[PDB]
Amino acid sequence: GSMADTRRRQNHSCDPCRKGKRRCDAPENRNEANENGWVSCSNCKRWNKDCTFNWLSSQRSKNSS
DNA sequence: CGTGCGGATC
DNA sequence: GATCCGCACG
Ligand SMILES: [Zn+2]
Ligand SMILES: [Zn+2]
Repeated sequence: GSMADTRRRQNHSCDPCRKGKRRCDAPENRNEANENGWVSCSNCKRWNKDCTFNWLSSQRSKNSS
């Protein structure tokens, strides 16, 4: 496309991952993960951060554009 | 067992 | 703003 052949868009990372600059497991089903019992991707893990895709599911979902 | 950082390209 | 990616140390 344009920037899809270099990186990004593989599984969208956590809040702390975007700010820590790190890819991870917590995918588009991180929620369904908690459902099947998730915990914390490799990031939130090493830094006991906050594996979150919630504020996210409501952060990017809100507002227009 | 945590710790952070430069970049693709819009 | 977003996601991807590794790595070298104690
Ligand atoms: Zn993550
Ligand atoms: Zn996480």
